[PDB]
Amino acid sequence: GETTDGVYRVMTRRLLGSTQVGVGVMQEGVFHTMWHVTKGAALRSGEGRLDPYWGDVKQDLVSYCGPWKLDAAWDGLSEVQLLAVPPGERAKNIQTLPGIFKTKDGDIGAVALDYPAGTSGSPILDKCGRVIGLYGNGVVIKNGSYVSAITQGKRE
Amino acid sequence: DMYIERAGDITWEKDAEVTGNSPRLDVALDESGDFSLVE
Ligand SMILES: Cc1ncc(-c2ccccc2C(=O)Nc2cnn(C)c2)cn1
Ligand SMILES: [Cl-]
Repeated sequence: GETTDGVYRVMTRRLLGSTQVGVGVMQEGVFHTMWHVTKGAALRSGEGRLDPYWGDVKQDLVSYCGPWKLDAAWDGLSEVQLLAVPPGERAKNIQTLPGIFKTKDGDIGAVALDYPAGTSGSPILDKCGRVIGLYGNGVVIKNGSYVSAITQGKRE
Repeated sequence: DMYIERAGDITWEKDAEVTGNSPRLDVALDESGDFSLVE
């Protein structure tokens, strides 16, 4: 089925009606999402099947049809844009200056924008439109609000 | 069976709604890929 670059919804019919469980990025013939969206299952595009190629539950990432392609990195300074794709709603750019997740293994960009869980996998962009990571894995804070890592894979 | 549907091009958009704060947070990442607040 459809192999054009861009952002895609990930849907299921296993619940009431058609339910958006998350979002992904198609780049260079590879579909990129978060592991918690698909749990590593195969996907349909039209009549075509997308098989998992690479994944890691700890990174919470998965690639379909080929290896992880997205290698751009937050500069640690500039604003970025969440291309939010919320359930039933149009793709919308939201621009923000990321905070920082401080961990024992290093600092990671973080985005403090509140969307339903079905938005998991929406791409985060730099100023040149490069995907610097995916939205949807992070933490609930004092306020009850959600703060997502900028989760990026490695390209070999 | 999960299926995908195209939702857009991946583009920077000038005069996108500029919102959100920039919190600095001490976090831990467990073997299950769940972040937690370290306090
Ligand atoms: C109570 C609550 N927790 C989180 C979320 C949420 C909000 C925005 C994006 C993503 C998620 C989300 O669910 N992320 C996530 C990662 N791993 N798993 C299992 C689930 C909304 N509500
Ligand atoms: Cl730390």
